[PDB]
Amino acid sequence: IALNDVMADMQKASVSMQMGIQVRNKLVAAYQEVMSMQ
Amino acid sequence: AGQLHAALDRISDRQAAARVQAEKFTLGEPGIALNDVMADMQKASVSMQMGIQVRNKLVAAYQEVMSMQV
Amino acid sequence: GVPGALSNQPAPPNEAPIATP
Amino acid sequence: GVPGALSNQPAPPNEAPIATP
Amino acid sequence: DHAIYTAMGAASQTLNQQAVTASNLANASTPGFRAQLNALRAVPVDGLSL
Amino acid sequence: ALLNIFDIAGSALAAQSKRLNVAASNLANADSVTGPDGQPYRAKQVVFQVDAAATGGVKVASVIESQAPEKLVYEPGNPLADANGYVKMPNVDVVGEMVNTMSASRSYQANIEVLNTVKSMMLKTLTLG
Amino acid sequence: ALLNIFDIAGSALAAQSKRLNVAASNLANADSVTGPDGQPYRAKQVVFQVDAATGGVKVASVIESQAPEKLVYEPGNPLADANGYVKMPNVDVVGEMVNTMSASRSYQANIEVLNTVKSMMLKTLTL
Amino acid sequence: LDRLDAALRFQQEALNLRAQRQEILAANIANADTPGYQARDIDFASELKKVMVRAVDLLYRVPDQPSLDGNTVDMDRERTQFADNSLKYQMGLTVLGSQLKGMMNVLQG
Amino acid sequence: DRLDAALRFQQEALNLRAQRQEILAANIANADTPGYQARDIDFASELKKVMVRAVDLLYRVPDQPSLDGNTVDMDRERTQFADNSLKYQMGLTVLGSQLKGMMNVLQ
Amino acid sequence: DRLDAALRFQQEALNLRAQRQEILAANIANADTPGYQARDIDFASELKKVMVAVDLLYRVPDQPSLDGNTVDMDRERTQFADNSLKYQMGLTVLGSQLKGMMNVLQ
Repeated sequence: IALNDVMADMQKASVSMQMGIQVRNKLVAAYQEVMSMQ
Repeated sequence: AGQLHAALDRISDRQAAARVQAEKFTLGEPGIALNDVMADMQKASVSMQMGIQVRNKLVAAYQEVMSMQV
Repeated sequence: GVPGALSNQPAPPNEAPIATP
Repeated sequence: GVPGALSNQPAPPNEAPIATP
Repeated sequence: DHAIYTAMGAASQTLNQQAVTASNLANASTPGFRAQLNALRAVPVDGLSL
Repeated sequence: ALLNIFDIAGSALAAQSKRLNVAASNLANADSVTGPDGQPYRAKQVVFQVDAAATGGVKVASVIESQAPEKLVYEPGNPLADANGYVKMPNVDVVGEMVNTMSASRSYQANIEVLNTVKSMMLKTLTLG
Repeated sequence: ALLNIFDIAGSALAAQSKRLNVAASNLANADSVTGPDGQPYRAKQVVFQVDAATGGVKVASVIESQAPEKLVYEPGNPLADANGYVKMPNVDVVGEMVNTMSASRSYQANIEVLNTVKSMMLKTLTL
Repeated sequence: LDRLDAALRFQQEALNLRAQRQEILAANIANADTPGYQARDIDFASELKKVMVRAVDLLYRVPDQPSLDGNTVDMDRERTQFADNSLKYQMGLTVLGSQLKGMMNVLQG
Repeated sequence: DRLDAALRFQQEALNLRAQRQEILAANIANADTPGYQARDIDFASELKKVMVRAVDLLYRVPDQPSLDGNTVDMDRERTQFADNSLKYQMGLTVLGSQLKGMMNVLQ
Repeated sequence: DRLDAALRFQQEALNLRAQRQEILAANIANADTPGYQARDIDFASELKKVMVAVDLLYRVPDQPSLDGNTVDMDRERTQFADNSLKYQMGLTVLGSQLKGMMNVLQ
């Protein structure tokens, strides 16, 4: 295996984790706002 | 999820072996050519750097995943 | 090929004989 | 002009004949 | 980088020629002795480039 | 993976160190005679091979005695003199040994520089993030 | 750009190495009156060229010198002609001595230029 | 296999090619004194194109000047190529890092 | 266009410095070839032309004759090379400072 | 504790190398005094004993001299160079180990 390859894999994992976390947080914030509003 | 434990044990064993070889060479008995010891020292340093980078990356990911707001 | 370039065929061996037959 | 400056025209060749024809 | 090899080969052959000359000079009084002529010989390496 | 360069350069350093050691021993024992058990000393050389495991580093297969003619000195006044009063002297070329020493030193320095460069590049890759 | 600097300096280094090798070979064979095929050894020199504007240097070819061949008189050698003359190489000594120094100095200057440009490029990389 | 994957793969494979060429250069500079050795190098442009289209075939460099021992490595040219390839690898690494940081900065707030 | 032109001035200055560096390195590497004429570019005039815009290089006057026809003088070329390197690094520093300030404004 | 134990061997090797350097300097400075015996220490045994004042023993004379001095210049110079290089190597190893231990805290 290659050091550049493992670094790129770590970067990919970090970026995907950020994307998923941001999408989930936006969605749950929208749902919470909907629940709060009558 | 003990694979990180196995990896850290392996890198610690590598650097400990490098230290043991360095001590054996400094003991003044001929088994080392002053090149293998230095190469092993460099490899151990690089492996330890990789391990600490992995630790930093993993703890940052844990911090981010804990920072969620349900 | 020009010197220092790339090529697909290995160079022939060097002989340097003392005296040709 | 002054040596070390910049001029557009090139330099004529330098000839040092052994004997004048 | 390999000109060092040509120079050292020339030096070694010069030493050999010096040894031959010293051998000729040493036995300068033996009866019926024939001198040992010597002359450097050139060998060109060549092929596919310069 | 860029890590095998360390193995390649380590093998190269080992080979150059062994070549330098052999050359230095030859220079030291150039004038030596009557080695242990009576056999005269013979000049030794190394052999470099590729440690293929395609392309790879250089290892030393073995050490071989040079087959150059063995020198003789006429000295009947010596217990080692043969039937013709000749003492055997090893075939060592001082110029050749010195050139080997210099070339080995230069190659060793070049390889350690390669090692340092690869170390720097790998540290940069580590600190990519 | 600066990538062409590596090509230019590499070409200059190669040309200087060829010139140094030629000078060393001439000095080594300066007193070798024979050849493997019987022809006398003759001094050789490289020819420089500019490889197309401006650019680096290249070695077009190695040519034999046209200077007259020094010849000595000794009938003993079979190589002697009808008049007993054999042809020693017509290679100057002091010329090669100064060529070696000039080639080494040019080599050092070119490698210093290459190192300086590499450092400048590394510093540019972190703009 | 969409977007981010290929967008960063075009540079990741370039870095891999630079690393492999660096390894080959290190091998042929470490083996620079073995008699009868052949200098080995690859054509980076063609290799990168072939990799992108989807084992590397290594070509032989034409000798600069002959030697009796049969070795055809040229030390100064090899050192120049090594330095150039190292600089190119660093340039690729830094442009990849800058691009990745720019991508990551979007996922803020 | 605004940011583009403001950065473009220094970018063009840096590019011109790089090209002049290339020419200087070429005529230093080619300093031992008969029949060669030293070349250089008028940096100030060229930059002024480019700012309102394939470079027009011109010969350099010799200082002492040589039989082989070489006009490049090593000491002058080395001094010019050092001056150009320092100017290049100065322009790099100025450009980096401007970019860093522009980035820091957004923070 | 653990930090001291991780560096005790390298530190003691450095100290013993310094002491042997001082011994070599003394017995190369006394190269002309008659009746002075060469001195040196057994590095391996000293290091093993200290890791588990300083013991020193006389050197075997090389060639006899009428005055009585028994120091050989070339041998002393070779020993001096070897000890200096090994001291430098020990210092480098200690510095690298400390740099790694410092780096692990970030």
